[PDB]
Amino acid sequence: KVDVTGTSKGKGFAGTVKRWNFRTQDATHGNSLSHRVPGSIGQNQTPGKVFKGKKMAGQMGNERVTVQSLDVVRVDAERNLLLVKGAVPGATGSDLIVKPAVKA
Amino acid sequence: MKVRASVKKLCRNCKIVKRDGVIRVICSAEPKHKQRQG
Amino acid sequence: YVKLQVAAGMANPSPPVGPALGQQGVNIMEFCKAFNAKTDSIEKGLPIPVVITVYADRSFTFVTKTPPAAVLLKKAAGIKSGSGKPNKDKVGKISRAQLQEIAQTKAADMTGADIEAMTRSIEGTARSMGLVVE
Amino acid sequence: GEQAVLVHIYFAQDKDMEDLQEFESLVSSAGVEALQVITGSRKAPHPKYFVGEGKAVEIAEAVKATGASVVLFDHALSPAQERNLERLCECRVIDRTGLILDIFAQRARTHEGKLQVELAQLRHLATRLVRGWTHLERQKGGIGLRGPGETQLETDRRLLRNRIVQIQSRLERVEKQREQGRQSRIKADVPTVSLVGYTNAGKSTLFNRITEARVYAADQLFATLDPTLRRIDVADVGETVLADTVGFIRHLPHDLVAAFKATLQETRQATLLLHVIDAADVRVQENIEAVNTVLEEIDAHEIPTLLVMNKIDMLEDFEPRIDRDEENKPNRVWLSAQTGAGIPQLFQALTERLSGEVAQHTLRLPPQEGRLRSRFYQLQAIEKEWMEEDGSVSLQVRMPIVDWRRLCKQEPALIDYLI
Amino acid sequence: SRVAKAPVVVPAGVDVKINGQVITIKGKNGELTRTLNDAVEVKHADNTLTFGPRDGYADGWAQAGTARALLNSMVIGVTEGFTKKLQLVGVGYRAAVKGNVINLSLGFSHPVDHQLPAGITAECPTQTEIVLKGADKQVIGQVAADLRAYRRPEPYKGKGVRYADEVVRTKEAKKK
Amino acid sequence: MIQEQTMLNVADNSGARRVMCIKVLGGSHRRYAGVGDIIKITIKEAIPRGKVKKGDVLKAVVVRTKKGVRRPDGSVIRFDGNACVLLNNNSEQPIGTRIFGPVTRELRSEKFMKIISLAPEV
RNA sequence: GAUGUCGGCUCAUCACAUCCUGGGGCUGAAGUAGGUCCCAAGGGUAUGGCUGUUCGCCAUUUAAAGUGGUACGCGAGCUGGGUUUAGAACGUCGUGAGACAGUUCGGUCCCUAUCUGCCGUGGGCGCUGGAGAACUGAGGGGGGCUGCUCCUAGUACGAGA
RNA sequence: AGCCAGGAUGUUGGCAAGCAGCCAUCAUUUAAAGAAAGCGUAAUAGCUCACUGGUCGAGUCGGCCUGCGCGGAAGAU
Ligand SMILES: Nc1nc2c(ncn2[C@@H]2O[C@H](COP(=O)(O)OP(=O)(O)NP(=O)(O)O)[C@@H](O)[C@H]2O)c(=O)[nH]1
Ligand SMILES: [Mg+2]
Ligand SMILES: [Mg+2]
Ligand SMILES: [Zn+2]
Repeated sequence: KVDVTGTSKGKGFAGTVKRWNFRTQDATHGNSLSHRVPGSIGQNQTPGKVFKGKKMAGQMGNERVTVQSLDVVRVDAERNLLLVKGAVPGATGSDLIVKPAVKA
Repeated sequence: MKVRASVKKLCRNCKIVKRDGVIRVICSAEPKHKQRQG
Repeated sequence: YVKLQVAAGMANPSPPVGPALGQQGVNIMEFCKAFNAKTDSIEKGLPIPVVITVYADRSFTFVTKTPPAAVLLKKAAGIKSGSGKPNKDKVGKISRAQLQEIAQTKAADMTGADIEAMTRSIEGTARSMGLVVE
Repeated sequence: GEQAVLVHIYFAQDKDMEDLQEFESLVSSAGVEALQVITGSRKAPHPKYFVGEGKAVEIAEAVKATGASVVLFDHALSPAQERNLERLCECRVIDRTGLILDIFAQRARTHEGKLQVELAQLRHLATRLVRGWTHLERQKGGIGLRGPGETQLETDRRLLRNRIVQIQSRLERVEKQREQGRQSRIKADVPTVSLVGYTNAGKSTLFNRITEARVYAADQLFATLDPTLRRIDVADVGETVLADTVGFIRHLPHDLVAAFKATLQETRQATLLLHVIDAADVRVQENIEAVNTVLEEIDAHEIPTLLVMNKIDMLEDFEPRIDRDEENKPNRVWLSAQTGAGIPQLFQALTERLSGEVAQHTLRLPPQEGRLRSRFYQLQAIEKEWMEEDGSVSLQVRMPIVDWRRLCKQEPALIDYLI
Repeated sequence: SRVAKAPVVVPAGVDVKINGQVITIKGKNGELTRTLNDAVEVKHADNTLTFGPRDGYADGWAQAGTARALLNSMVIGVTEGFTKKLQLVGVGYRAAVKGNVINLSLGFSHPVDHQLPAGITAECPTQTEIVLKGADKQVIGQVAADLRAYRRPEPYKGKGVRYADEVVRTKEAKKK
Repeated sequence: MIQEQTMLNVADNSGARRVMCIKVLGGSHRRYAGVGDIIKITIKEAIPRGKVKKGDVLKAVVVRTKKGVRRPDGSVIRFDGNACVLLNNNSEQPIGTRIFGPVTRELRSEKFMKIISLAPEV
């Protein structure tokens, strides 16, 4: 088993529905301009602030991601190849760092 | 055991012992008589 | 080990007697032959419980015991029951002659320095049943 | 415990009639002093007052003349009818169900009884939320304006429902407690018999006589609240649990019956019901009907039952006996409480009632049977005891099959007489 | 207090060294060491030991008594070993010694194995018995307690590991 | 891929013609029942004088779906309709005797052997 | 010289008097299954019918469907079913105008974000001659749920079940 | 406080044996024993407490009045 680290595909500025799996509000039944909006973002004046680390819209992807415990299917010395089960982070032609599995 | 603010000897085999800043009753006959203050 | 009262003279009555002491493992056909011959001289109907020191291989041997005292009181009283609480209702007070006749049952196997001290012992049950002396 | 005018109506057309003597008994048990007892006759209830306008004016005049404090109807009447009677006569009005709830409130001494009675009162009062007289008046407003957001009637309904749910939750806690107390016996092969019936049936004193344990009994209606369980001896199965129970009355309130779900768990799960009946009561058939009706209401009519006619001493020149069905199973028994007649026959019928064994074994061994004494006398008993020749001892025994099996497993079972 | 006053008659053939607070005792069975509390003065004045408090310590007497008991156990252990008995009550419960390792069968789906400490030895005269021998009373007690921890005696049938001296209270099961 | 409110045909002779899934059994918030998954159903159409009747609530097993099953080599078997086989609530054995139409090897488990035995194909 | 009300949606956050999962004492704990108390807040913690509903009843689930705080969290985030306008009608009251903590049908929800906060992303300078890389890691965030089946084993326990 | 020894006679008191409950609740030989403290026994047997002495050589027992401490003591950025 190996762990593969790479830079995931970059999605750019991502809304809360895509970035955090927020549930969209009603598409009909009176909804005014509030279909994919994040909804409420806090309480009323007792905290009086937005808390740090809150799930909102922003940059998604294009970040270091590791995938752990992927099976090694084939190790080919002559052609300098390693076949690993499953998808690994990043686009085709991007740098990957492959380590032995730490958990195994 | 039973945790109650009032701990007493429930029979003649009970013994009061203070262990970790906590008063306890240990009984060598009836395990129901195990008590701690709390 | 269990013990129960035994009828001395009766053989094969259904309610009271069977596991009295023969079920402990004593050969009753010999025990209630020798002891029945002994109690033939004893008055009619005195259940007398002896101490048991026996084996479990068809062999036995019994020690002597004096007959009871509580059973004998109710002869002259004319009543064969008991009161719920003595000292309030009585079954008829009996005489000192009868009390000493009952006492003489326990006189042959007592090691006391003075035999008169047994008077209090015998009259304890007299007071605990309602046979107050005059 | 105040002055009252009593009201009764002869609704002979339908089965919604009630007994005036029983009503007076309930009133006196409550402790109320009756200054007058008014009677009427109608076909169906008047919607406005529950009585005619003329009869309502008569009860108002009676209250005015006698200076009475309350008016006790012998009937269920609606909140609007109560309101209209209150408007005619300033004195307060108590329904039959209100009187019963008040009696139970006075009688309740235990935590469980208090909980059940307050639940019943809370439901009965939640029915009577019709007048919202308050000093805050109607809260005017509009769109986007401050305010409570809801009506006071709805708010009060919310509050009553919430507190009713709270009483209920503590009641299922009490049910869990009583269920643990029950489950102590069910893991054992316990026989459990619950004696139940109409009030003043003598069933509490029957319990007292059978169990030799003191429990309250008198000529007071609804004397007993909550059950009492006691160990009793029966020839066949040995140890059994006799349970006393709170009595019934014609037309128990449904809210009260629902409240007593925790208390009635003994009758729900009883292995036998002893339906104790006052033979001297001229309304004996009505008592049977009412008791069966409440049993159906609590859904406990499928349990085995056995009727027990008490108070035969009030019947002239009668001796106790047992009436038996076509299947030769005792379905009815007669007896008396004080004289003790019929008690041994009740015990014999109880022996016959529950059992699954009639075979009797005969045992004998060499001198290795003190353990047999202990085990037999441990499970049940020695049925027929005697000795025979050569020191052998011939027992005859009859104990349940479960006792047979456990004895066989425990012992070497070399006696080859007991299975 | 009184135990502290009572002195420890140190027998022959055992070597005592009072290295300040550190106290070492050698004997036929082995060497045992202790580091007494700071509020104890341990002294030689004969073929014996003497215990007392150091001035300026409230505990003083308390410590003194504890040191006396510990050193008495030390000398007893080095002279003659401390022994402990354990017994296995069970349908198929068993013990075996493979050399500083005690294999136990106690109804578990796996076999238990207890590796003994350094100075403790084990024997099994019978499959249902374990004999512990050692120098330190505390260590042999702790090892016996660990052996009991796997299956301490349950009340209904007395099933498991019990000290041979213990009275195990047995309660009847639910009625009928 | 079977949800609540979805209509299923019946692939057995228990009597029901169409049933509706009202709970997907398994875990909490579970979404879909695939082939070989137990569902809770209500009968919406039934032949008269059958074992079951209209309005009955009982259990069923999905034996065919339009979404299909995936095989380990990556193939898909899709069907023209969704069909199930009725089961008893407390025993999970099929109510009927005959099974109509094909099934898959996803029912190759110790509990659905009786369905596989009387299925006409696979 | 205005601090928008009930319920719903979106998004949540803490407390622990714990609903589930973990650890344990007692048990009227034989076993399975429970009860009660103590420790424990890491994670998890229903879908529908009816009703404006919160609740509640019911159906079917789940390991569980916790209890409370947060302007009874959350309308410069949505809605507008309910309450609390103007139209109209029924019952009731009043001579009437009208009224009702009765019911019924209908009935406008604005704001382009300066500051705090928060999610992302840059410019400047600094880090002591400049520049290119590769790091250590002080510190911070994420994540931490659980069911069912089989073996041990029809064994331990149990009269059996 | 530690360390050895005895708890028996009527009698299984009576209405189940001291030990379900109820009434007598008194003797006894005697250094001593409550018609019996719970356990336990179907219940006896058994268990042993109260009950009394031996050996053990400096303090020990438990009520009162008070100083200061301990537990009783769980909330929401
Ligand atoms: N003449 C006579 N009176 C009896 C008889 N049995 C009971 N009684 C009397 O009737 C009343 C019975 O009351 P009780 O024992 O409480 O019976 P209950 O039905 O359990 N009371 P409740 O159900 O109301 O709690 C008492 O007055 C008792 O004296 C009987 O056989 N004959
Ligand atoms: Mg839109
Ligand atoms: Mg009663
Ligand atoms: Zn105790």
